[PDB]
Amino acid sequence: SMEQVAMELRLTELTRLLRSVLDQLQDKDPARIFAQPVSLKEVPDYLDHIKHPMDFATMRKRLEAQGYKNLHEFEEDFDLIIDNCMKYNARDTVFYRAAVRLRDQGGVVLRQARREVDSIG
Repeated sequence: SMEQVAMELRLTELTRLLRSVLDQLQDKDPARIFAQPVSLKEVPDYLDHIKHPMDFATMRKRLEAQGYKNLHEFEEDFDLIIDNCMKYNARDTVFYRAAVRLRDQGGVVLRQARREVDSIG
């Protein structure tokens, strides 16, 4: 149906915007602390601590299968990256502080992305 097609065109355009939102968020992580999943080989206890791991590569996989239906879903995954890190790592660590900075800076990008997704529909 043409209705199905138009919905698919909207999903695709959301996907394009989210790809750019993701590149912008990831630039706020020059150290690449959040680029890849936490290794279970190097933090064998990780899953006893953190129930839903998230990282930018996993987000990128989901994005390229057009797996985000809306901005809310994508923000949930970004927030897990931050929130997971701030729970697992202590306040005085380079990791925790990289999460604080990503959150603060990412907040700017997401404030406008939310307007663009509303605005462009």
